[PDB]
Amino acid sequence: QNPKLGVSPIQDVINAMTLDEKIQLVVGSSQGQLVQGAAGQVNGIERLGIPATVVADGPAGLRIDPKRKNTDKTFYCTHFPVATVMSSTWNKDLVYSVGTSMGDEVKHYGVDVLLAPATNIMRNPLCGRNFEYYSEDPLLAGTICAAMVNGIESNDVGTSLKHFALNNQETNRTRNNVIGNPRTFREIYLKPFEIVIKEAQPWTVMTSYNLINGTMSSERCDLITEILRHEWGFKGMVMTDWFGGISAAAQMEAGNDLLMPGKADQVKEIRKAVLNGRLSMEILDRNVRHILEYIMQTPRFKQYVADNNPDLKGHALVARNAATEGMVLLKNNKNVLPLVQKIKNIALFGNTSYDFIAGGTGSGNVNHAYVVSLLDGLKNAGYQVDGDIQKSYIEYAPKAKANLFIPEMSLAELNMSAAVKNNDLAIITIGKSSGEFLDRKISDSFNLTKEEKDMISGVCNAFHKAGKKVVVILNVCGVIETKSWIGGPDAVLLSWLPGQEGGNCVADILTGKENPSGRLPMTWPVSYNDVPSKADFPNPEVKNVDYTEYNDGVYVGYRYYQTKNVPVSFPFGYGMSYTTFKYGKPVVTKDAQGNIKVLVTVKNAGKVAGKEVVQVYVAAPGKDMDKPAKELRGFAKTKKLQPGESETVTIDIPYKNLASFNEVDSQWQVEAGNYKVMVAKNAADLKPLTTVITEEVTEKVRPCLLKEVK
Repeated sequence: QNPKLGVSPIQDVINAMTLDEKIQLVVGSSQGQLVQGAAGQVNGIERLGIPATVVADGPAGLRIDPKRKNTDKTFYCTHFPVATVMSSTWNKDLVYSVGTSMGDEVKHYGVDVLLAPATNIMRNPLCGRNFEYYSEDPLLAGTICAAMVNGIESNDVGTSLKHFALNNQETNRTRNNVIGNPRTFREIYLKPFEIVIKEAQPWTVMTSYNLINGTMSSERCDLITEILRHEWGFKGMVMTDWFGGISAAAQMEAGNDLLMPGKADQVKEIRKAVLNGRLSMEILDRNVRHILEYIMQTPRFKQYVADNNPDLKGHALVARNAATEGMVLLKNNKNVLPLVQKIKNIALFGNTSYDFIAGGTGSGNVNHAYVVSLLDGLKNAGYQVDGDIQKSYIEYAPKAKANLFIPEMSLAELNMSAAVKNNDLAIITIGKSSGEFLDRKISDSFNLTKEEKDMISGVCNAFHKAGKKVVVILNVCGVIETKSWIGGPDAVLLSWLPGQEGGNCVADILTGKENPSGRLPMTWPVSYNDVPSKADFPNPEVKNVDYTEYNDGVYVGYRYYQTKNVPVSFPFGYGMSYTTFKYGKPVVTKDAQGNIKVLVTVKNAGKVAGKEVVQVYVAAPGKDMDKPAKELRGFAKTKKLQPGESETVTIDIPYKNLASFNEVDSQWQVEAGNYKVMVAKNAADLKPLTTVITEEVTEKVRPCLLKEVK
């Protein structure tokens, strides 16, 4: 009898394979697939009861092919917001519930493992994939991402952080080299993955393209084997990004199991490797076994075959709440928001107010049916959109598309007098969207073009000379230049990329039914010259392309800003709500073991209801080593507190989370001396509620991630 998976001893199953069958497994494949589209697939050796599993593209939604031929019903996918909206809530329970509705699509439509979600650190705001990365803080990113995996892996469908390490730049990423000392990698760029591995236990882990100090990330042992499998306790499968990696031999020996998607040349190098006698069978057998442990739990092996009954109607409701709570109000002046009931005619400005953005382009882009543009979001909330300005913007785009991403429609064609003749208030929509492959340009992606500035001030002064107010809707995919033009507009809402349910979420924020309780996952600087990692990042308008150095140490997006008090447009975690909250006493019981457990009760006295993102920042003197000013060591988003309401919330900080890695001893450490704790609104708070503590083997590791030496 042929031994098969789930019955014969696992060891006896690998025996029955030959070198032909083994290499077929570790190198997957790709009209021609079981599910239409949806990116890669994994091979199956059928005689041993092994199916051919499927993997698709997220992370902003399951990506499958629309209806084509020989099918009865079209198949589409709910366009959820981007991973920055998820991070902008700070509500891991909320993100849990989205991965629930996200994973339901993954299972019902015939997928086994979705490529979700990348949780790399936001290092420089000029990165193309900043929308699919979560935050600049590892603790916020690593924790929110862990709950995202949980919601998708409670449906029994796999999850892969889309890029394992050091994919913070998108210039020559195929041959880019990151160079930095061990502590910079472990505390910062390895931390968000450390959390998700320990708790979420995702099935697969996708390695990145670039190198580390000289050796490829997908072909590095200490990274994939010592740090991943042996320190964090990873049990699943390690794959590569498609067509990623040089030597197929080093990938296998580094502990990288599966090669994706699969080419003819890979097999030939792996075929020659074992026959000549370089790649050992134990190495190949180790990689195959991780794939066997991987396939066992997939519903393809249990044969819950695709029924294609998603119920897309019910899942869409969840996204509207995730985007709404994930929207952050950047400035409210004279309490102009929420819009009062008197506003009924509204003038709509911005090309992207009618071609409204939902999510980033390229691989993250998903198949949606309808896009709730802003033009329609104000039509479900009852408001009347201006007939003339809607006529000017709808008809302008064809001419501009005809001749040589799109320059803003100038105010010359639009009737400036008619805007104050019928409409009560005006809205602006600044639309930016950077693709994954091409990095952000200074001219338009960060700074605003002059086609935007002359619409900002031109609309502002003309309306402010009518007593009226103007609100800017930042439909952007990341940080932009703000300080120059921010003063004019009275209200500025930051919608990020709200997915398909776009205008409805902006409508609820404007009408006042919902309360934007979103906080910033990143720090917006004044201008681009404030960024410390700017010196260590290329200019998309040879260093920082072929090789890259990390001289900023532990301090990244906001750690540098706090220790050195750099001016910034909006600090980390800054956010506003219509009601104003008040805090409870800062008293934390000191655990007998040594860890820290903080309690607090927020007090709300506001007309409308809202939610409070309690944030705990802990400081460090740094007598042993240079230390960041204040690193978040816990957070808490409360319930929907009513007028005159108050609920206690819990925030715990383990003693391990009060540790920091040391280069010399190749180990983590907690520095002794007088230490400081805080509970604040935003990261850059002058006056937070402090409770001082006296901090007295946390983790001993081998010297991984060093710098090469001849």
